[PDB]
Amino acid sequence: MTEDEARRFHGYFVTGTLGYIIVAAVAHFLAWQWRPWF
Amino acid sequence: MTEDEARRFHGYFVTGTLGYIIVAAVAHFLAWQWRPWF
Amino acid sequence: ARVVTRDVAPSNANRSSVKQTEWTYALMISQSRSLGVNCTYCHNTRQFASWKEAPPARVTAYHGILMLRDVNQNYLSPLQPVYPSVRLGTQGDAPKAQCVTCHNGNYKPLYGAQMVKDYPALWG
Amino acid sequence: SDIKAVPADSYNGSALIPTGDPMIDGVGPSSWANRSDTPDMTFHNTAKIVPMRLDPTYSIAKGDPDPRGLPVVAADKQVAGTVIELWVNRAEPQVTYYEVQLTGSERRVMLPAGFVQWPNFGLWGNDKLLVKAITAAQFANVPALKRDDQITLLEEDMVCAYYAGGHLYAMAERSEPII
Amino acid sequence: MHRIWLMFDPRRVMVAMVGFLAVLALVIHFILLSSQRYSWIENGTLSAAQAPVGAS
Amino acid sequence: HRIWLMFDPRRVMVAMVGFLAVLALVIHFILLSSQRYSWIENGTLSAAQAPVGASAPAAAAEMSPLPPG
Amino acid sequence: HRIWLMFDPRRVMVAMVGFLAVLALVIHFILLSSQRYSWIENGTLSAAQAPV
Amino acid sequence: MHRIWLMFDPRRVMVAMVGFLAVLALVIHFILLSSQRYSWIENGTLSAAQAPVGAS
Amino acid sequence: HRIWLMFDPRRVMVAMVGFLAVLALVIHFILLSSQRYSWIENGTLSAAQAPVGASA
Amino acid sequence: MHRIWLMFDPRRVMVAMVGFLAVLALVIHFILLSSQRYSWIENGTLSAAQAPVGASA
Amino acid sequence: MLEYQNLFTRVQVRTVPEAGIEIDESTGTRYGTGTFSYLAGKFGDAQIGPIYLGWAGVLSLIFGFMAFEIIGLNMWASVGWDPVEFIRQLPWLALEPPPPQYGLRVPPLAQGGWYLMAGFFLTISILLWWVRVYRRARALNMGTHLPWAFASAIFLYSTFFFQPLLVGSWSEMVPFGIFPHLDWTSAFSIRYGNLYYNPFHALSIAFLYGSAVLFAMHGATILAVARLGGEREIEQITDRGTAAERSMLFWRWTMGFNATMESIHRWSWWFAVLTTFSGGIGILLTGTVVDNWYLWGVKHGLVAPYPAQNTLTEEQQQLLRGRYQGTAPDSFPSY
Amino acid sequence: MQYIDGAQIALYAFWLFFFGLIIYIRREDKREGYPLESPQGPREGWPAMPEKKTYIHRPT
Amino acid sequence: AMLSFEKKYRVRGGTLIGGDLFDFWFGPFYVGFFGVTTIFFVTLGTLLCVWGAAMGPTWNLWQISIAPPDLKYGLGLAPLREGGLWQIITLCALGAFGSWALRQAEISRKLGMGMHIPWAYGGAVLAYATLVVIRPMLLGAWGHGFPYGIFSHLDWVSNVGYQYLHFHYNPAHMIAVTFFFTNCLALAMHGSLILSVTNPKKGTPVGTSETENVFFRDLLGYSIGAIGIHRLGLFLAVGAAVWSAICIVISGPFWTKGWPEWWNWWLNLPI
Ligand SMILES: CCCCCCCCCCCCCC(=O)OC[C@H](COP(=O)(O)OCC(O)COP(=O)(O)OC[C@@H](COC(=O)CCCCCCCCCCCCC)OC(=O)CCCCCCCCCCCCC)OC(=O)CCCCCCCCCCCCC
Ligand SMILES: CCCCCCCCCCCCCC(=O)OC[C@H](COP(=O)(O)OCC(O)COP(=O)(O)OC[C@@H](COC(=O)CCCCCCCCCCCCC)OC(=O)CCCCCCCCCCCCC)OC(=O)CCCCCCCCCCCCC
Ligand code: BCL
Ligand code: BCL
Ligand SMILES: CC[C@H]1c2cc3[nH]c4c(c3C)C(=O)[C@H](C(=O)OC)c4c3nc(cc4[nH]c(cc(n2)[C@@H]1C)c(C(C)=O)c4C)[C@@H](C)[C@@H]3CCC(=O)OC/C=C(\C)CCC[C@H](C)CCC[C@H](C)CCCC(C)C
Ligand SMILES: COC(C)(C)C/C=C/C(C)=C/C=C/C(C=O)=C/C=C/C(C)=C/C=C/C=C(C)/C=C/C=C(\C)CC/C=C(C)/C=C/C=C(\C)C(=O)O
Ligand SMILES: COC(C)(C)C/C=C/C(C)=C/C=C/C(C=O)=C/C=C/C(C)=C/C=C/C=C(C)/C=C/C=C(\C)CC/C=C(C)/C=C/C=C(\C)C(=O)O
Ligand SMILES: COC(C)(C)C/C=C/C(C)=C/C=C/C(C=O)=C/C=C/C(C)=C/C=C/C=C(C)/C=C/C=C(\C)CC/C=C(C)/C=C/C=C(\C)C(=O)O
Ligand SMILES: COC(C)(C)C/C=C/C(C)=C/C=C/C(C=O)=C/C=C/C(C)=C/C=C/C=C(C)/C=C/C=C(\C)CC/C=C(C)/C=C/C=C(\C)C(=O)O
Ligand SMILES: COC(C)(C)C/C=C/C(C)=C/C=C/C(C)=C/C=C/C(C)=C/C=C\C=C(C)\C=C\C=C(C)\C=C\C=C(C)\C=C\CC(C)(C)OC
Ligand code: HEC
Ligand SMILES: [Fe+3]
Repeated sequence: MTEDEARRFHGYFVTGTLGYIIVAAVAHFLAWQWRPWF
Repeated sequence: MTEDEARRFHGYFVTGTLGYIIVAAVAHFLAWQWRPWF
Repeated sequence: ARVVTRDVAPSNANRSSVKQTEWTYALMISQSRSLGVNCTYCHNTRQFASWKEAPPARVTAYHGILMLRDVNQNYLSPLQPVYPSVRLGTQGDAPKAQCVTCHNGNYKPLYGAQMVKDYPALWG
Repeated sequence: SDIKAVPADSYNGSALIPTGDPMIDGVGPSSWANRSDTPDMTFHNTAKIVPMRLDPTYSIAKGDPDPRGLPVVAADKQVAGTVIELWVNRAEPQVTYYEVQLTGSERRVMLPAGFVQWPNFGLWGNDKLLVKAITAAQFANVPALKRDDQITLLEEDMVCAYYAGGHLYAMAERSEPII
Repeated sequence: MHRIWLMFDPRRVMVAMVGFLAVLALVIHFILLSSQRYSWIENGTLSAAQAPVGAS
Repeated sequence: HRIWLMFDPRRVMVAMVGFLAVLALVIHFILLSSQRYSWIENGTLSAAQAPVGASAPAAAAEMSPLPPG
Repeated sequence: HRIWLMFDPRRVMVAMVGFLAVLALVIHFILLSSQRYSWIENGTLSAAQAPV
Repeated sequence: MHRIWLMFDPRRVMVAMVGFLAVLALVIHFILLSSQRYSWIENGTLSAAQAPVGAS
Repeated sequence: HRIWLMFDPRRVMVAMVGFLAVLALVIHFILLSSQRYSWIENGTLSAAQAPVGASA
Repeated sequence: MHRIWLMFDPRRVMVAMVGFLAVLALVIHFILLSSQRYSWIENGTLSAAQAPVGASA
Repeated sequence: MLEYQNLFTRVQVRTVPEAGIEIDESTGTRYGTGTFSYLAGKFGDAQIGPIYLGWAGVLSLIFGFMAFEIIGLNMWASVGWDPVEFIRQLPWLALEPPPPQYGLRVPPLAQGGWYLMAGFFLTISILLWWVRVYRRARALNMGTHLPWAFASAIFLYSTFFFQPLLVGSWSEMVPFGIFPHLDWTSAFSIRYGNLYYNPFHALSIAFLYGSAVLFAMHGATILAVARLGGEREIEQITDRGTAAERSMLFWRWTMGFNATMESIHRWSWWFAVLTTFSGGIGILLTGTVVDNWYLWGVKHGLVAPYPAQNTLTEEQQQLLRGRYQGTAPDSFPSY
Repeated sequence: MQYIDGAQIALYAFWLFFFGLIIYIRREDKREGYPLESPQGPREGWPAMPEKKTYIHRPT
Repeated sequence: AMLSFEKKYRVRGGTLIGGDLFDFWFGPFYVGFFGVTTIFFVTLGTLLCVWGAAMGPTWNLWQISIAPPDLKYGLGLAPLREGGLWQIITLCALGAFGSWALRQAEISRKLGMGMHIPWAYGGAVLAYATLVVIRPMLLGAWGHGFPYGIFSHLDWVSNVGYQYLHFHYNPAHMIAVTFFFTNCLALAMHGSLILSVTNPKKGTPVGTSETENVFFRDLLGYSIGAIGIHRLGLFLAVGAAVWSAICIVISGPFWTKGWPEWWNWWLNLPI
């Protein structure tokens, strides 16, 4: 792995991380409407 | 590891550490608003 | 004090815990030590809940428990307001009796000595 | 008839009686397997069992007797020679063989460490080696090696088999019932 | 930021992260299942006002 | 900084992350077992209704049969 | 400073961090198990209402 | 009297000394903590007159 | 002073400090386990008020 | 598309699936046999109306 | 006198310590250089060599030490922080599970919360250690037999979590304590009607004794042919010598059948694994499928008859009836 | 059903697994010294001797 | 039928009793004088076990029980109905177990082997002899032995264990259990270790002795020897049986009260 290879992997990783967090944010908001925990 | 490599790691480590502590301080502010412990 | 299920399959009829079994185990350890005997004096330990496989003494032992509940509740405990403070416990209750009060570590009290037969005022 | 043994009688399941001297012909407890005629190698393609004189990084741990120059008492209670060099296992550091020079020298033989016992189980004075498997005379018929610095698995089996076979063939009494 | 992948192998980090997330998700789901308020398999049809609440 | 010359960052990061993981799990678990901060069951209560001063070593009965499952 | 020649700083600081972490955990645990300083439940009480 | 540092290694003495002192300090602190008179976590605010005394 | 030629001072010092330290802890712990000399609790009592064992 | 058999050995795969299918079939049959509604060895002659039903709450 | 029994080593060699076969060191490394123990070399190998530490090992140590600290601190608090009582009563001290009435809900911290937290950390530590064992095996290009042998023991360990969850209460869990976990063992056998009549329990007994028998037999066999070179089992497996032949022949003449130098280790592996596997199955079936193993054994013809030791009249049958155990009295009555 | 219960089913599944395992291990036991020599000819018990197994050695 | 390398090993000599009369092989088995003695005791003991089953109420394998005599017979030979049959079977078992050990010594002598196997087997025989000979003699009756039945002898173990109200608190029993548990763990480790080297990751060469020692040093920081593991396995397995014999022989002959009460000595140390 070179520095350019690390750059290319990092772009996919942050997008996959961001997509995971966003979908979890929708799941938490759906659960809040159903049964709020606060 | 060279001295320059240690310098580059230290800058990211310090910024990441302090930023993590600030995020935890905001979480403690939100918890205090909800149910204070003192 | 029963903790053993009378079925092959579990049901809601018995929901005893392991902790309650430990409690019964401690109580029966005390009972065994109060008479100088072991488990097998009253049980076939292959099935603790069986009375047919157990020696007759178990029946006797059960009656002892009942007798204690009649001696402690109706005679020893109500004597609370009569004793001086030095005779009571830290909660201010009257002294109570157990199996070792009569048995003192023997299968029979005083090794089965018979005395009350010569004292008609003592047997009702 | 390539095993040099004959059945006792004509009933099947009967035991074989060796024809010659079973120590050398390799019969019964003196039998050896036809292993490979190549030396065993360590993890780095070097001879596994070598004499100490080929590797001076090996030594004897403190508090352990140096068996070199010590007499070798055989089953006759007669000295059969003197230990002069140790053969060690380099894969797992341990003494594997002792090299014994005979009383009238003129030859050197190997002695596996498994047949070596020390006096008083090695608790009191360790001034000699006990070899209960072989007699002082049969030390001269131990098979030799092709080289003076490495030992192949084929000969390794032969030396061990020869010594182990002498618990039944060293003397006529050892192959007889006690009662 | 991307230089973290030179210090740490992405193959090892990704496998460890997936194992950590899978265990965390199972633990949180199981904790909610074992509780009274969020045992959704049995009482998931109750409204928010009907759901159990811990004692004051 | 010269501390990373003495300690390999690869080795320290794993120990640091593991320590934070254990500490965060310990605190979240302690709060879950308390009466005042058992947020999964009582998170909807206001600050006035939340339990106070409930150390109570024998807060609950120790000996009982299992619930009717 | 000459102590750092006698003792390896790497091993000293690892043993120092480990010792202090255990000590901090032990003290925080003792206070949590006590009645007066069970701050998770008692924290909002004033000093006069704290157990003695 | 400085010659003992040639008989005994100073580095090994300091480690053994610190280890023994740390263990001793913990034992004394915890012996007092478990006593009625010197709990000091529960009863530290009591005056010396109010502190418990063993029975005569 | 000729004992130190027959006996090695280094191991004698270690065995002497080890034995005395263990013996001191045993005596201190035996007294702490008794009633008359449980000084952590009853150390403020006078000699007249200190407990005395059972008599004949 | 048959090139999947060039990535997984047909002989090993079909033995694994035959074994897994047999275990699954036995597990399902034995779970039904242990139930109240589908203990067909004993109550298989009952009509659908007479078959046991779990408690309604 | 007696021959050399190959029980101890009198002459030990010393060389430079084995650093170790080169392995990938990106996520871990070897610590120490390798020392020699004179006492250990008498019995086995003398080298107290370097130990490998990586991600899984460090995380496992952290989690396991957290669990150990929680257990020890709760034990110490249970005696009032007395160090003398802590050492004196250490076998009897415990970290107890939650009360039964809480079911699977979170207990109070002083009444079972610490127990669940310590159990969680111990489980995480055990799983991380399994990962470490797997990585250590595959770093040296070895087969993964030890990881699955360890997984069997982990399965038995995890039945102590799954059975209480299947019956529906954390109170049924094993307390952390030397004498208390034996108390739990006894009470668990009593509660479910004489675990001797659990068939998988008997199977695990059979495999435990079989493990002892197999190790005694294999150890004696290898020590008996160690003078022929039998302790070098890899060589006797890839190139069968006279030691392997003599072992095979001894056991064939004694028993009528034998194993090889390789397959005897398969026997050993499977006996040791089946011990914990059958034990875990037996624990899983208890309290969920069968509630009284003696009555199950009577059902399936396992219980031998004895003459009756007592008989009861009908009024005795009604009177000797008892009550199932309930809650403890929360009041002190005045009579 | 009534007489058949889960413990019995699990026990018999374990019995089948154990018998299969014993067959496999007995097959592995016959990788050295086989086939047997008898006056009547070659002999193999049940299970039959498996195929020849070859190892792999490091290059020199 | 013989193994392909077996013929050259089948030689005379090595027996302790007898000559060429008892120096033959019956099939794969070697028959010595103690082979003949083994068959006599095995046949007599098994036939008397079958007779005991026929005297009892059932032919069910799990429920067959041949029980020892009553305690009132006190080291005598009871009537065969009343437990005397158990005593006869016990003598046959002792003779068969002893003959089996001596037959094993003859076989190892013929093969030029050590005597480890007979002595390792003697640990199991010692435990059995303690259960039915030594402890009953110390207690004064043969009726203290365990019955001969698959599940009947489990009932004896349960009741005897509860004769001391908690058998887990027996100090020798605690040690013996540790020996059994450690032996099983060590056997799993040893079996895995040999198999992992001999059957390595697919496509890689078979490992060496260095691979084992390196692996266990990487995992645990210490690697016992190739001979060390076999010494340890012998010690753990045999020591488990020896500590088992101690644990049962001290219950009754030496300690009669409950085992929890034995720990008074630890609680009453002067410190
Ligand atoms: C709950 C958690 C518990 C606790 C946790 C339990 C977990 C599971 C454990 C299962 C047993 C493991 C035994 C063992 O030795 O493991 C170490 C081995 C290491 O292998 P490796 O490191 O990957 O590589 C080493 C390998 O090269 C050599 O391995 P070794 O020889 O030592 O043993 C592996 C195999 C033997 O290998 C061969 O036979 C291959 C030889 C060449 C091909 C053979 C000819 C072609 C055949 C084609 C048709 C055949 C194709 C398969 O040994 C085994 O796998 C064990 C065999 C004995 C056990 C089974 C006996 C029969 C049982 C059924 C009886 C039914 C009734 C009659 O690791 C493995 O994974 C081995 C491969 C296992 C294959 C079977 C997997 C079954 C999974 C079942 C569940 C799957 C999800 C539903
Ligand atoms: C889990 C899967 C695997 C499960 C299975 C695991 C198996 C493990 C073992 C593997 C091998 C098994 C095969 C085997 O042993 O074969 C031996 C023999 C072939 O032998 P051979 O090679 O031809 O014999 C060589 C050699 O001995 C030649 O000597 P010779 O031919 O002169 O034989 C002389 C012997 C035999 O003469 C006899 O009278 C002995 C008869 C023994 C059987 C009948 C017993 C009842 C009558 C008793 C006699 C009555 C008066 C004549 O003479 C001897 O003295 C030889 C030694 C005998 C034992 C020592 C002396 C004892 C004296 C005291 C006790 C006396 C009896 C109470 O071949 C066969 O017998 C063929 C059949 C093999 C399969 C077994 C069949 C069993 C059927 C009945 C099953 C009953 C189940 C409950
Ligand atoms: C209350 C439950 C019901 C019932 C409900 C069902 C239902 C519903 C189904 C079955 C199925 C099957 N049941 Mg059922 N079954 C009952 C009672 C029985 C009894 C009995 C003693 O009473 C028996 C012996 C069977 C036996 C069977 C098998 C014939 C079959 C599963 C095959 C298999 O192993 O696939 C797993 C096997 C493998 C993975 C490997 C082997 C594959 C081979 C090819 C199987 C051949 C079987 C058959 C001929 C399939 C056609 C193959 C093609 C011709 C190539 N059932 C009761 C009355 N049973 C299933 C089925 O497939 O039926 C056809 C199914 O869907
Ligand atoms: C009165 C008591 C009961 C009884 C109750 C039980 C109960 C209850 C159980 C057993 C079980 C077992 N019993 Mg039983 N048992 C009795 C009588 C006997 C007798 C006898 C002489 O009569 C014998 C020989 C046995 C023997 C056995 C074993 C075969 C079996 C355990 C296997 C094993 O390896 O466990 C030891 C192995 C493990 C626990 C595996 C897991 C180990 C883990 C991975 C270790 C992690 C350690 C960690 C890293 C370090 C410590 C960390 C700190 C804690 C912080 N029992 C009687 C009838 N027995 C078990 C079983 O399987 O039953 C079916 C079981 O649960
Ligand atoms: C085949 C079944 C048998 C089995 C198998 C088995 N066990 C195994 C393995 C295998 C095949 C492994 O590979 C694995 C292993 O690595 O063994 C060396 C393991 C293992 N079996 C273990 C134990 C074990 N096995 C047991 C049983 C058995 N193991 C079965 C009989 C038992 C019993 C009888 O109860 C125990 C206790 C471990 C040695 C090990 C798994 C190690 C593990 O998971 O560790 C996790 C790490 C921690 C919990 C951290 C602990 C931290 C310390 C407690 C604190 C230290 C503080 C201070 C520095 C020192 C304090 C000293 C005091 C603690 C003394
Ligand atoms: C119940 O009470 C208790 C439980 C106790 C309470 C406690 C709660 C606690 C403490 C929670 C902790 C939460 C936590 C910790 O920080 C949570 C942290 C969460 C995080 C960070 C999640 C991150 C997820 C990231 C994902 C999914 C990324 C996926 C990326 C992908 C898929 C990229 C694919 C593309 C590639 C690979 C490119 C190909 C290769 C190419 C091109 C190449 O090579 O070129
Ligand atoms: C009962 O109650 C109880 C529970 C007991 C009470 C509790 C009490 C206790 C004892 C609490 C303890 C608290 C504690 C202890 O000190 C708390 C200490 C906390 C600490 C220190 C937190 C530090 C966090 C640091 C972080 C997150 C850093 C992240 C760094 C990042 C992201 C940068 C890395 C990326 C790089 C470098 C990429 C460039 C690479 C480059 C360029 C390259 O590679 O080249
Ligand atoms: C019921 O209660 C129970 C308990 C049962 C009843 C009990 C009963 C029993 C059995 C009691 C036994 C008591 C006992 C036995 O005799 C007690 C014996 C006590 C003794 C002997 C004590 C001696 C102590 C001496 C010490 C500490 C000396 C230290 C010396 C130092 C520090 C100086 C060294 C420094 C040097 C030299 C530097 C110069 C170096 C130089 C020049 C150089 O480097 O060269
Ligand atoms: C119920 O049972 C119960 C109640 C228990 C009842 C049972 C009771 C029983 C059985 C009692 C038995 C008692 C007993 C048996 O006889 C007791 C026997 C006691 C004896 C023999 C004690 C001997 C002590 C000797 C001493 C202290 C010697 C000191 C020597 C010194 C100091 C000189 C050192 C010189 C050195 C080092 C070098 C100088 C030379 C130099 C330098 C040079 O040479 O240069
Ligand atoms: C000064 O000294 C200090 C205090 C600093 C350190 C000293 C410590 C000492 C002396 C410690 C002593 C420890 C001892 C003696 C421990 C004894 C342990 C024994 C004998 C244990 C035996 C058995 C225990 C078992 C089998 C426990 C099993 C527990 C399990 C499987 C628990 C699982 C729990 C889980 C998975 C929890 C999950 C949490 C959630 C919330 C997800 O579910 C409830
Ligand atoms: C005679 C004095 C006995 C001794 C000795 C032992 N037990 Fe017992 N047992 C006895 C009685 C009278 C009862 C019933 C008491 C009641 O209030 O109902 C019992 C009961 C048990 C049980 C519960 C059985 C059930 O069906 O759940 C158990 C598990 C038990 N006993 C065990 C036990 C143990 C472990 C003993 C020695 C420590 C022991 N028993 C001795 C009478 C007597
Ligand atoms: Fe082996």
